[PDB]
Amino acid sequence: MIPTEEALRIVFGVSKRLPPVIVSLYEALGKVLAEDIRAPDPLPPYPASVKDGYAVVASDGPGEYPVITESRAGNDGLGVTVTPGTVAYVTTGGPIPDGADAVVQVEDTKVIGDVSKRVKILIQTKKGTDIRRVGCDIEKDATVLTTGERIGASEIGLLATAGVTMVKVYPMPIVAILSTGDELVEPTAGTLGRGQIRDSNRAMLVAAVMQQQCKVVDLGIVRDDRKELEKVLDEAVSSGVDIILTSGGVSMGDRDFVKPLLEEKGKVYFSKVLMAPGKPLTFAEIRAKPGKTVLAFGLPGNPVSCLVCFNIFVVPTIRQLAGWTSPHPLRVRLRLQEPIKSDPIRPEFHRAIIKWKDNDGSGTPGFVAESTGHQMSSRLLSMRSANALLELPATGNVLSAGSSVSAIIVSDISAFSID
Amino acid sequence: MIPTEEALRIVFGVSKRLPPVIVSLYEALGKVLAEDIRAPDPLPPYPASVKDGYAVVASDGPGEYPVITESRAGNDGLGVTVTPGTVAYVTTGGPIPDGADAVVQVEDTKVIGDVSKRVKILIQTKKGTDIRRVGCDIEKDATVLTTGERIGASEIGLLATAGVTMVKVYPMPIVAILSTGDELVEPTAGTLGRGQIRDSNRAMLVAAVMQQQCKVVDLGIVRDDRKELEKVLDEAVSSGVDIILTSGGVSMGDRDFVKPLLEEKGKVYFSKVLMAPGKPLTFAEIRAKPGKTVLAFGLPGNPVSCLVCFNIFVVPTIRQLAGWTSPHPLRVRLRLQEPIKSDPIRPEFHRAIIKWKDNDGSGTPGFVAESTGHQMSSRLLSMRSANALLELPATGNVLSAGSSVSAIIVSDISAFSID
Ligand SMILES: Nc1ncnc2c1ncn2[C@@H]1O[C@H](COP(=O)(O)O)[C@@H](O)[C@H]1O
Ligand SMILES: Nc1ncnc2c1ncn2[C@@H]1O[C@H](COP(=O)(O)O)[C@@H](O)[C@H]1O
Ligand SMILES: [Cl-]
Ligand SMILES: [Cl-]
Ligand SMILES: [Cl-]
Ligand SMILES: [Cl-]
Ligand SMILES: [Mg+2]
Ligand SMILES: [Mg+2]
Repeated sequence: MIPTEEALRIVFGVSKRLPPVIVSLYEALGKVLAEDIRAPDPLPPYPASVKDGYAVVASDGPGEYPVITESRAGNDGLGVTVTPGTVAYVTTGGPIPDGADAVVQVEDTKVIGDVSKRVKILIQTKKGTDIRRVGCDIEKDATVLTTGERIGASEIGLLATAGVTMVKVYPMPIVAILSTGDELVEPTAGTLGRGQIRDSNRAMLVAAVMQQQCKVVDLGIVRDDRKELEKVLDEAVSSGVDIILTSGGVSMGDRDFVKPLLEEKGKVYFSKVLMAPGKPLTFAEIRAKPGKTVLAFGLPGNPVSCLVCFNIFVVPTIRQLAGWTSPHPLRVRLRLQEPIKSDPIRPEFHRAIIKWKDNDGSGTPGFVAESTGHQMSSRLLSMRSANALLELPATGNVLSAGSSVSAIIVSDISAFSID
Repeated sequence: MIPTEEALRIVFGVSKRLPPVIVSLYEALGKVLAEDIRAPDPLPPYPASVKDGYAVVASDGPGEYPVITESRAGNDGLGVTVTPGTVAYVTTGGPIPDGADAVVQVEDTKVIGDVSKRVKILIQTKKGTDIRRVGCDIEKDATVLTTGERIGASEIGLLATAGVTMVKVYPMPIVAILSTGDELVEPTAGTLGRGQIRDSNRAMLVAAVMQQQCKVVDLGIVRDDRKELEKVLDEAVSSGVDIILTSGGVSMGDRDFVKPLLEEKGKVYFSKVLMAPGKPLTFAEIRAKPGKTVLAFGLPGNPVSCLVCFNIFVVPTIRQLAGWTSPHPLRVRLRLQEPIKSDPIRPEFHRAIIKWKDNDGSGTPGFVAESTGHQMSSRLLSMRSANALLELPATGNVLSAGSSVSAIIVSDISAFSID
């Protein structure tokens, strides 16, 4: 039985980034860049007006002038030179005609006469005003994105700016998932027979892996039969998946075949971890027959222990395989809203609902946590709406309301419900 | 020109939750529940062993006993009664045979004899030990999930536990997106002609809306022609979308037709907002001809202003339409890592890269922010890797390094890179 920090170190050490692939622009969203991106031309590639108004010779100053061209896009005003004593109409983003060196916004002008257009410039501007010189936003050949950078909406915008519609990225791993147990029935089952429960772990893990943006291979319910489980594991290993997640069949039962099968097919690095919830957690590395590595997590059957182990150990593995340079979860410090009794032996991943408050109970703003109630590993209601796992050290003491603890954030911080 | 708080209030007031729909279990992930979910049977539905070991009569105490049945699942041990002086083998989750009232884990036992199985119980247990009574995790008819609750991995697990594979939820809105401008070319363009730039806003917004888990209707580049834009807007309004996002054609240019077209087709509530970056932002409500409401955001053309307006105004609208009870973004308080000059008029949404530190500069842990550099609205590099918008009030003063500010978190807090 090893501590969680060592189990994490072992997993990190074995887990290797996947080979990069080439994807389309919209397929690159959420993925980590596997190449630098350089701008092939400047932004703007022509001197561009910041305003709707008139391009002028700054030294002319206030006065009445003829409008000699109109420039909004493309070739508008090509071959026209704005000489002293003339102006040109411009819209925001419109090319500045040759000879003009400043823009006066339309609010500081007035159109004069009926019909040959004439405008009155009402201010004394300065050379360069309200003009974006060539490459002022992005210089030609500048690096706009680098290897190891995750692609979000702004990064897609930068790729589109640079004319990149096919992108070299690190792919997401493909994850196979199965449930084990003679007591399991499908979640479509209505009336349950004696000694049956619905398989909840498989759908829970399919959803958890879909939230990590990975493809899922659903291998269904497997019975507590060594030959049957070996066949499904052999089929999973040869299918091309990168990660296998099983649940159950990893405790001390006489028909728990996941750990001995993983010892036979590959290298098991650990089967037990010092923590609450649970204890059994097998991690193995299997070589597929040519040729590649498959990581296997023999997750515990208890629904809570299953999802907590997915959150602490599988999520950083998915991220490492997908090329994340920072795969660890966000850890914050927070104050307890109620007292919690800590265990004298097992450090606990206590489920909580956390929120940011203007006063965290100490007079200054901060996160605060509410427990989800009873933490028994069989009680999936303790995971309901939990957006954090409080890291409670094994002291045996009651942590009073208002005391500060470390907390792992397990669900979208941008999706946090406000206080 | 109205303040951002009033523009937000107006948007919230007009935006209505979409009618609920029925979806499959995996389609319900990310969606908000539109019904309560009750457990049709208890969990566990039979007295279940917490351990792999032996079910006993607690009052028997330590001694040697015959093993009269084995119980792992289903009908194992049905019709067998564990009487005083007998025991039954059990695995975790296995049904407790009639007459047994406690479980002794296999570690506190030893098998005796060769071959008729016999076991030695090594401890004095207590009635109820290591048994999950019927409904101890979930009682029959208990409410396991409620209306207004967002479905994540644990909630999918609870739906599977309760045998619910078709779920009543609030759907995501469908969003139409178009770009405007005679200066635009597709992002596939190689060498640019004079006065052209690649359309970056459309792909940026398509990606931003895909991150909000909404279906996208890509309506492409529209030119600065009033009849052409009216036709594309009429087609968008009649297509069945809930939200329309345009960008550009909303400043003071003589070919900016988005605002006058939105005034003609529906009700425009505002066209200008007091903020930095930018200023133009049209919001309108259109009635589709029978019959439903379509919300239109005439977003600014400047890439930064376009994405910031999407983040502050469109994201809470998507969430309100999708039935979120808490659609506002997470706001935290943080310390500046560098000095920032605030504007004397326009309150700013200053882009920053924020991280949680053990020491935020004041001796206690907290978030800290680094500016992304120059904040010009034409500079999409200022959005690069920005996970927050610092809310800088319009004071005209320099906010020194170490001063605290309010910050809107705009990207996954669970995806935050650690310090
Ligand atoms: N799709 C787009 N991608 C990049 N820049 C744009 C886009 N649409 C408009 N712009 C720019 O945003 C600014 C304001 O646009 P407008 O409001 O149409 O004058 C101008 O500099 C435009 O060139
Ligand atoms: N797919 C599943 N869904 C819900 N509970 C499960 C699942 N698989 C195993 N369990 C339960 O988790 C506990 C430990 O499983 P095991 O390690 O197979 O003994 C037992 O109470 C099982 O009934
Ligand atoms: Cl039945
Ligand atoms: Cl436990
Ligand atoms: Cl060309
Ligand atoms: Cl601006
Ligand atoms: Mg089992
Ligand atoms: Mg335009």
